[PDB]
Amino acid sequence: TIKVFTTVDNINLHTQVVDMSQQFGPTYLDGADVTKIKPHNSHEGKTFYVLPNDDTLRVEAFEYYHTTDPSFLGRYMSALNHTKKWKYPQVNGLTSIKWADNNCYLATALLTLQQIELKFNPPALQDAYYRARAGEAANFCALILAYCNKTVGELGDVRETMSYLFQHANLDSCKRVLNVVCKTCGQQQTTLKGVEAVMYMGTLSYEQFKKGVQIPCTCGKQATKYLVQQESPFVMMSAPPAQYELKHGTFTCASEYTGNYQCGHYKHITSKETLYCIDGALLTKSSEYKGPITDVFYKENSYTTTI
Amino acid sequence: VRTIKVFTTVDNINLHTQVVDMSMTYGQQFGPTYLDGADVTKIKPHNSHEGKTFYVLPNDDTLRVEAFEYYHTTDPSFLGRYMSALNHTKKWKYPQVNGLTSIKWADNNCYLATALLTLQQIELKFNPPALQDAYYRARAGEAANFCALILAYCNKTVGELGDVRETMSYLFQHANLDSCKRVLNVVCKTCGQQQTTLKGVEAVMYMGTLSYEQFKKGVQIPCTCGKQATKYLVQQESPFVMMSAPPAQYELKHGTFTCASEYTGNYQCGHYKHITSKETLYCIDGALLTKSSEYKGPITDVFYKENSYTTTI
Ligand SMILES: [Zn+2]
Ligand SMILES: [Zn+2]
Repeated sequence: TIKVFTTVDNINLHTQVVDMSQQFGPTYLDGADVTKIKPHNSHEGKTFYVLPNDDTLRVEAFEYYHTTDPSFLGRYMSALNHTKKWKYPQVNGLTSIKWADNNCYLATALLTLQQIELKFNPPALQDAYYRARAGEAANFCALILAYCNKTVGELGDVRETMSYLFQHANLDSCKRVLNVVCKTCGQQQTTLKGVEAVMYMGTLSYEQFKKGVQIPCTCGKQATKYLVQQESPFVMMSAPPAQYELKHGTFTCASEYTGNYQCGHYKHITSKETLYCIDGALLTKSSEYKGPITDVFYKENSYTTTI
Repeated sequence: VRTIKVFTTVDNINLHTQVVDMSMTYGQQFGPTYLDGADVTKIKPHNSHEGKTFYVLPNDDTLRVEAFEYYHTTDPSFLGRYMSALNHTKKWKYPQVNGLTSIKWADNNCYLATALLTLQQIELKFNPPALQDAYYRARAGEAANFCALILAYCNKTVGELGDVRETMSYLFQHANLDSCKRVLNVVCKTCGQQQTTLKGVEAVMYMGTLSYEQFKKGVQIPCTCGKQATKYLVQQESPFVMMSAPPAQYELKHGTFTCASEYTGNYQCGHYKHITSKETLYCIDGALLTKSSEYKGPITDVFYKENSYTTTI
């Protein structure tokens, strides 16, 4: 006989004596598949992830991961088997990722996540972000890939990754109020709540968003849309990549993207004592920056416009 | 102690007789239950339900097996979104506009309408039996379950603002485009020359330009040299190709393309329309049909039909 632990969370462990001769469901050990394995007595006392196969386990996995998808732990453990072999360099006080399996977009998001103020809802994300800040970001990246339905090696979007993670963050109290003025359609005001309130695609400049941007109305003409009010701990401004000048102290972080929609390399720029650009494990300093930026992140508390 | 005998299913192909007590709801006995799209999970069985077929989420091995054989998914929340959307899409109207099945406007269904019209003009063979069944009934004028499946496959709900390119992107993964091939060549005068071969869904989709002709001549793309490089189409093997770009003004010429997605607005909120090249250029906006000899407007997807192409450069 062998006495081992089964879990879905790795926080609530079920004592479950296993016989020497699967027999508990598809199971894993430290990220590795143990479906084929008969218990070695090297496993006495070890904990094994078991894909939920009961009501008690299934409600445990939901209170931790906030999802009922049975495929979640399978894609998580499969990503975790790769992410736990990644290197997480300490760059400029932040936890990064050394390049591997086209993880450039995942590293840029991870550096951004450590610089804006988010409160995650699922315990799995709360636990792993603090593990990531402690220097071991393997659980966090594996969960991010699982939540965005992506596999290791696959290419992704920084903006689209943040969008997925914002769905699992308590941004319910964040509010945005917009006014669009078309000259032949009038003046109309819109209120956005939740994730839609902190995300915009169309311009990188938070100042021009405040002063009003030109957008197509349904009349076909150019209409002016401007920010009336913003209640948020941050705002993410995005636009298709194009040359852009980042000025020190006027933003939090930024995503630089060289390439096109089919293939490109992400980089991360952050504003500290000067401009730091973090590639993977590489760091370059600069007082001025100008390059192809596609995301800029700003700090915010509460804003009301003058127009 | 009254009972009635109903039938449960996840595909309406395999039907499992179930005696259920009228003392308790369908939820306490099956989990989430649906009758013709209506959520009856907290309703206790009437006498009017006997003999009828209900939909429920997978709770057993064969219940999970049947759901995957049909929909090619094991997420039990799929049918919860599938039938909840069919509860709306069955009350939409599906008129025949210019020989195609369209959708009258409702709950921001323009992106589905434009997608639906596009699916009927390109050659698509779907993998999940649910899609191939609903797609044939969609061409017949009953797209209620085809669009319900599309929204569930795209993780989108009725009333949600949508994107046509994303929609086709999701449906393309559920289609057999295995035999589709694309070969591209990139040259930067500082990085050098390199060739790549893409298969399947990535072989029929490109984001960057609307002109299939320009793709063949070559488009200017950034290399991480810092310099601009030229990427051009070396070889294409597909029944169609979908070219996409951020919305901009564009001239559509009769007979040079199959169909096109018109988007007026911005990323946050805009309006889709469908342009199709027939004997002249027709615009389809839900149930509304207009036409013009030439066309200029904001276009974001252009579909071309293809056989096989090999370049001369
Ligand atoms: Zn207007
Ligand atoms: Zn180059």
